[PDB]
Amino acid sequence: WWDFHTVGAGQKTRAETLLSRREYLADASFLVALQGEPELVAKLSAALAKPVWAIYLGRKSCPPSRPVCEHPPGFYNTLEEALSAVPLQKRWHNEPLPQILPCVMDWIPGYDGEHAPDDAEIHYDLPVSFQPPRHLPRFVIRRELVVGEDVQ
Amino acid sequence: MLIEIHMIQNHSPANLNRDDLGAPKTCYFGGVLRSRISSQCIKRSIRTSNDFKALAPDIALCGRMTVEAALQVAHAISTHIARPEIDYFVAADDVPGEDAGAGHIGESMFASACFYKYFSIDWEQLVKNLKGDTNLAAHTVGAFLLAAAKTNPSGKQNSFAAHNYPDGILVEFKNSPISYANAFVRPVSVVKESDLVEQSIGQLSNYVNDIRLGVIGFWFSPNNRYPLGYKHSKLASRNIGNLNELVGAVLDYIG
Amino acid sequence: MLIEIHMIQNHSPANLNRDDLGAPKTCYFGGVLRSRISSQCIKRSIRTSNDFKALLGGVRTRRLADLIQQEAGETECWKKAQEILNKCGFKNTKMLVFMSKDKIKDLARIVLDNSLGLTEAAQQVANVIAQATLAPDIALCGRMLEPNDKDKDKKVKWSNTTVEAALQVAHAISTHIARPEIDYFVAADDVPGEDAGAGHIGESMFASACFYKYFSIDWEQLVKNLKGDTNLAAHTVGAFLLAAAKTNPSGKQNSFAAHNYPDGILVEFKNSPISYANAFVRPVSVVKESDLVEQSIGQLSNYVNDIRLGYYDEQSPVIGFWFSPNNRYPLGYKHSKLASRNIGNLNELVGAVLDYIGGFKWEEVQKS
Amino acid sequence: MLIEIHMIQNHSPANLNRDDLGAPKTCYFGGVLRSRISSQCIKRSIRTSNDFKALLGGVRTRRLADLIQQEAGETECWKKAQEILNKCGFKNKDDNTKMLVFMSKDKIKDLARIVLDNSLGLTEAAQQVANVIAQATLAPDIALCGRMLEPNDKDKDKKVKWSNTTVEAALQVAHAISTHIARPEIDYFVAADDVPGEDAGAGHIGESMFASACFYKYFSIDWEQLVKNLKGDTNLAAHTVGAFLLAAAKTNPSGKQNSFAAHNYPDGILVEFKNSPISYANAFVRPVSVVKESDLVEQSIGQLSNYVNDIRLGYYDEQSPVIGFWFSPNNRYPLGYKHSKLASRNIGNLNELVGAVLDYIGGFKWEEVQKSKAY
DNA sequence: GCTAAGCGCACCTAATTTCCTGACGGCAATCCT
RNA sequence: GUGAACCGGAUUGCCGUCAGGAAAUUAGGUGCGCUUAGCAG
Repeated sequence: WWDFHTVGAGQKTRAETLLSRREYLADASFLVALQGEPELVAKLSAALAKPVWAIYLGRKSCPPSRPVCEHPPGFYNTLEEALSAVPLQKRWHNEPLPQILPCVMDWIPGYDGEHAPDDAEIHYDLPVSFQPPRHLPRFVIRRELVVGEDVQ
Repeated sequence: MLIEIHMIQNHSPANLNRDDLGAPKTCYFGGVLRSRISSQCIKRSIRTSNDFKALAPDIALCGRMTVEAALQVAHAISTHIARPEIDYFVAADDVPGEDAGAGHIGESMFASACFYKYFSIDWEQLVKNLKGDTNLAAHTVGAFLLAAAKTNPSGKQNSFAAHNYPDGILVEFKNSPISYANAFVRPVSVVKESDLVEQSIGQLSNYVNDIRLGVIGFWFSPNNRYPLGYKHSKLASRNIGNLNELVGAVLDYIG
Repeated sequence: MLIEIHMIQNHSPANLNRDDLGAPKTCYFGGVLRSRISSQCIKRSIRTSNDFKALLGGVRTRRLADLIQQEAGETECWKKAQEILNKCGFKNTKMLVFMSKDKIKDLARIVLDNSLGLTEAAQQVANVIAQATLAPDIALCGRMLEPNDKDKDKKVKWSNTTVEAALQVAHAISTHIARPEIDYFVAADDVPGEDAGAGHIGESMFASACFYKYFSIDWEQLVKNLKGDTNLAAHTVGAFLLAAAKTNPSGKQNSFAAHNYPDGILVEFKNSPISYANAFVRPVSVVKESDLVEQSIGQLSNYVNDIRLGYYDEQSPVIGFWFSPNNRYPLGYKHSKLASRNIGNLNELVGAVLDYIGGFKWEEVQKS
Repeated sequence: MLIEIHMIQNHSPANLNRDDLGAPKTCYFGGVLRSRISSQCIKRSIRTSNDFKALLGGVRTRRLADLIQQEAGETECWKKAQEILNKCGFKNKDDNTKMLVFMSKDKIKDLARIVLDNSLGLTEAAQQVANVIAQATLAPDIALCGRMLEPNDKDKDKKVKWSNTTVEAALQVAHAISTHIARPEIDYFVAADDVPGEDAGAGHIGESMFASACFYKYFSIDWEQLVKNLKGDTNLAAHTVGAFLLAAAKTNPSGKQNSFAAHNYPDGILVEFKNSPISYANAFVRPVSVVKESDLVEQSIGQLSNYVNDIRLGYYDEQSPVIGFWFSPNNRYPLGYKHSKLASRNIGNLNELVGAVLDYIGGFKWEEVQKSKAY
């Protein structure tokens, strides 16, 4: 969904109105799982439960409609098991369920070497500094989870 | 601590926010097209208000080139399906001529909706840039509350005099920022025995009661016109019928 | 200081506003269909009202050349007028131009009829166009116009032309559910024939509804648009009140002579604008006792009472006047005996309003 | 100056107006269902009435060629007249024009003379026909009702220019709404076969719809515009006003009157002179409920009197008083007893009321305006 | 302080599809060349 | 405070103004609420 945003900036003076168009995802829900050493995860959850600053969903005008810490941390061996363990809650009795479930997972380097194939997509979302602004590329691979095939 | 303000405002047929083509700003939610007023529109409506004009002024409340303004506002999500309409208009020539009709003969776009407005202002950072002026911070919080209650976007207002005030404002002090937009995932359908505002407030009350049952919040309605739960149980902390005492209660709870 | 006028008016079966298809204008308010009378329709009806004959001093026309040529018994200067208008920034008999009438007549006569150059004549006529805002009609409705920068000569410079409107008019929405109706008509043939049928067959559309009308006059802006002539602003406010009270949209009035007067006018003075449209989010359903107008007035009084007991400031209390013809329909009919200045005369209401704005008498404007 | 005629009249069970399905016309006034008589129907009834026979002259026909042939006599030229009209901007379907033309009947002779000559060509004849048609607005009914005429530009001669064809309407008529909850009744009829035969049944079984209601009718006549439309003929305007009053009082719509002889005269007529049009339809937002101690017509007249008093005391209290005349047959139903001063005069005769209106308008006797006849 | 029962009918026949109008007016922005 | 901090598509406008669903009609035919009684030592 697209939003037309106009900026008057500062209003010696002249008619300078910035032109902008923002893209928004309407009626979408995402689940983000981060894997790390247990103490850091516990501290991250504790600080999330007590947010010292106004958190949003990418832009200040996008507040969270559901609690970020609604799902509590737990011990799960693999990301697929964690994703399949949580049940899906239907909004009402008869609604079109998503037969295709896109997913994003970190590409495991394993041992030394094992270069990513040409079919692995690139993503520039790792910030280290903003002067000059540079984001290190990352590799993202896509997987499938389907309900009704592993649970009777 | 966090101050979260939820408003249920029903607007007369108007064109408050516009895109390039003149259509009212729209959004999608719950499988239903929904009307929308942008957050920046509401923020600018808050600014340039004569109610407040009559540290560094104009800097602490809004930054200017950091400042990291503590007030956040969500997009005004309507509780129901958007219903855009065509306003066929002509501009007369009011002189005797060889032809008739003179204006652009356009098709103005307008819609009327009951919007759910979400304002979340954090007290800690607003104190942080106020150099610890707790009294001044409370004063500016109250001024912003009054403005948001009694101000409207300055859209196409000369032809659409939409100056309706909210029928319900709910202030909570919860730790995490939770928006009640999901209360209206099911679009509100008006029934013969109820109205749109009452049904929207009832849906908000149902969402507030749910999840938690399986913090406290101040509920304000003008003269208790729309009660958020007609029971004597512990459901709402205080039912406030006047705006000024609501601001006073918020102020002495914060300080 | 804002002069807010809320009127409850019930109309006979009529079509006072329709779209291209001929059906009466409708809108959705509160999730239900409501009959609608457009804001610009009421603005024009007040504009061309018999009560605005003494204040109609602005003209909105595209054939300004015809207007200029009309003020010349034998001095045939029309091609030159069109050429100077085209070089001013209009392109064809042009786009709509809003400004005063006597001003343009006299100034065009003394400028473009004189044997002199062209580009500076365009500059002078542009300055006259921009500076002709001494009209109460422009002061109320406001205007803006920016000529295209392609056809306009670079030697012509435009001063500030945006006139901020001092009047805000809302769309008249019905207080109840809308019931569109179809009036099926024929067109009789006077000469008998071998078929005995009508000359034309069609379907007319009409609706009868109780409308809630909202007006808002900014006193400070009306005075600013008229400069120091504050008496003119008071006269404009009074004439606007009279016209809104006594003039109706000129729709299909020959076929639907719906000339009903409002049954209640609430004139309120506050520094912030309030729309009582939310009083009728729930459509008014008529019952055995009382009537549609009585129920609408009751709902409006309930909403006004909740607003007063809600958003209230002791520093600047809001005063208001209620009008009903001969006190036919009271506001607080059952318990709300709060308004101590109920009026049963429109002229008395105008006098009270004028007295509250300042030391203005309705006869005091008879001095120029 | 505006002439306002407010009429309260009760009708016998009848179907004066109906839609395509045959049901009586209805409207939703004040949130409740009412009985409606369309303004067009009342206008046609007044126009095609004995009291308005003298002030006719406007003909609204798609068969102008037939009139031209009838006026021209036995000289054929019907096809050539039709082709002249076709080039003028009135396309025909089979034999009549596709659109109605409103015109004075006195100019049919001019049209016939213009068609009949052989010296004139075709573009010239079409232009002359258009000029004659556009200038034929002298008929009083055209002055009262108005006219719009938009010729087919596509199917028109290039060298034919039309002058102004619209005349302002000097008469405003509102739809006749009922003063109470209008309940409709269904009449079950049967058609009987005179021949016995062997079926022993009926020729036809059907459903008829009728309703009885007390109607409030509102008329508005613009005196200055009526005078202007007749080009300063003040005597003709006075005659038009008087005959319009007499017709509106004395004729009814001719809809299903052979089976529903609803020939009821008005029970009260209020004539008011003012500069702005005021409709008393809001007197009946409350539907009139008949009580045992009164009558439906009496209750309607009382409600109308209360609303008229309220309007007079709350809207028309200025240096210019409003003069109004109230008519009831032999003063059968007066206005409200609580005031007894609302009307300037209480006339008990229709002719006397017409004379009073004519005298107040500019000073006019009925005899000297009826005396303008051609013979 | 309070008696009950039996009994309640069928329907043939439900009219007439192009009588339906035309015309005039519909951006002004170019928001780092 | 990470494509994110600063962030209004702002104004002008009556479709206006042409109009009879009308000429056809009997729901016409059948009929017992009817058998029982002290408001009185």
